[PDB]
Amino acid sequence: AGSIPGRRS
Amino acid sequence: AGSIPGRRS
Amino acid sequence: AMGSMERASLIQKAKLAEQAERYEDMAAFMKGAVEKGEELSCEERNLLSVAYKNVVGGQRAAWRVLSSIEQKSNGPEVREYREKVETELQGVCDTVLGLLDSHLIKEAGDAESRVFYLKMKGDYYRYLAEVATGDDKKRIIDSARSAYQEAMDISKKEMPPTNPIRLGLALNFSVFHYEIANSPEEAISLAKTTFDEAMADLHTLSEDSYKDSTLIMQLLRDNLTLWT
Amino acid sequence: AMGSMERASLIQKAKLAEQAERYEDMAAFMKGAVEKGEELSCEERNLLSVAYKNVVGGQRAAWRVLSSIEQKSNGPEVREYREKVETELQGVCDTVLGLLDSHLIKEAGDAESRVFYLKMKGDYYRYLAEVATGDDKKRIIDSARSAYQEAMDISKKEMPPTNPIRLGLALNFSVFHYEIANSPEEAISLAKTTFDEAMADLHTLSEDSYKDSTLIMQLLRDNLTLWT
Ligand SMILES: *Cc1ccc(S(=O)(=O)N2CCNC(=O)C2)cc1
Ligand SMILES: *Cc1ccc(S(=O)(=O)N2CCNC(=O)C2)cc1
Ligand SMILES: [Cl-]
Ligand SMILES: [Cl-]
Repeated sequence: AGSIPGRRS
Repeated sequence: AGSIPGRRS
Repeated sequence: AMGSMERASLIQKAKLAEQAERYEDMAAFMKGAVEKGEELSCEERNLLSVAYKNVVGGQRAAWRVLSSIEQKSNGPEVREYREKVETELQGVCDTVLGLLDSHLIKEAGDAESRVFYLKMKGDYYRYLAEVATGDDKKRIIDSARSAYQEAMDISKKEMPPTNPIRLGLALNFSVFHYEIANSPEEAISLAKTTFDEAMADLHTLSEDSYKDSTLIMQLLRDNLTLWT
Repeated sequence: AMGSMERASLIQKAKLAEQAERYEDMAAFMKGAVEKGEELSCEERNLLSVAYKNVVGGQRAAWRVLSSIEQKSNGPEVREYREKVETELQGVCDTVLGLLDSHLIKEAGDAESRVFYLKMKGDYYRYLAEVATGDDKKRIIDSARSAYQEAMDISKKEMPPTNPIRLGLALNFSVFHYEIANSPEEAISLAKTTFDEAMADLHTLSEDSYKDSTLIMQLLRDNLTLWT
């Protein structure tokens, strides 16, 4: 299950 | 030009 | 730590640290910028979130590797080192939560900023819940749930169903239900309703907004495919 | 920092840190193990080298990103942040060099260990040379060259031409000639002679040793293809 990666602006 | 990666035991 | 550096210089350096993949530095620059006391712009909020998501993401990945080795082993070394990584992770989550509580959330009045910060609060309590054991787990789980629920309530009143923050909030709250709260049916329901309501609003969007919303919709669909 | 932890526990934790991709922790565990004062086994020397190569490799990649942005820009922020990363990188190289000087090299009597540590010494002076400017550059370059040359002299007397450490030493010394010493013809010569002399000794090897030596030979060939 994936959350928002959220790791790149 | 590549040196030894050397980053994994 | 960053009290002597100008706000604008901290923001500039956070952007350079992202380019250099120096995420601990990025997070420390953005902590310093928050501590200047001014509200954050949209771009600055995203820098803060990217920095900490990368820091805590590496910690979580390491904790999962160590926890897997520890479970298979069941000397003190694996447990001791898992505990060290766990404490570091908890400290980062507590730092982010402390920035949100002092004073980003209370000063956030527009829906876009308040939802963004409440989603962050839900996320960092969720990361605490991932490593929590017992009744501590219960209160931490409820803190995540309460932050996500307040963000949801605002988002549904104030944002269109395609808004990317509204979509990412719903995605992450559905993961919370599936992975933390042992509520897979609530996770599936939320992901399906969120996807369907976004689909029906795509016609209102520009080409660029369409691309932003459909990217997150595909993440919802990817979870639904894994869960059903 | 690690004075109260048992040597064997530091080594155990360095292996866990590698699995978790926690290379700063790995390097701190292996520094603590070196500082116990005993010589390192072959496997322990490789843990020390892997840990620091990963730490300094991330610093070098960040320094190159920042140096590129700084050169294109030519406020103080890009230079200040490149300088901060540079100082951190220098500090890590000085720490490794200090472990080699106190007292890994002087206690290393077998050719395998002495060559390994002298190659490391050449490598970390080479990383210092990458960021050095001016006459500082000259003495640092000569320190790299002298360490690599002593390692080469021992390796050619004491190891077969297929030995992986001998091969990796020659590879990295050829990169030194090409990238640092402005001696591309010496780089090409060394890589070609090293490759040819290894090829002629492959017939003596087991299947597993053949695989280890040919992997490094291909790196020599890859550089020769880029340089010719
Ligand atoms: C939590 C979350 C929600 C949406 C995104 S994003 O759509 O990838 N995007 C990041 C850049 N600026 C934005 O406003 C949204 C990321 C995370
Ligand atoms: C510098 C260097 C030379 C050779 C190697 S390796 O052949 O990949 N190997 C690492 C594992 N144990 C060894 O003895 C050699 C790496 C680096
Ligand atoms: Cl406000
Ligand atoms: Cl000895």
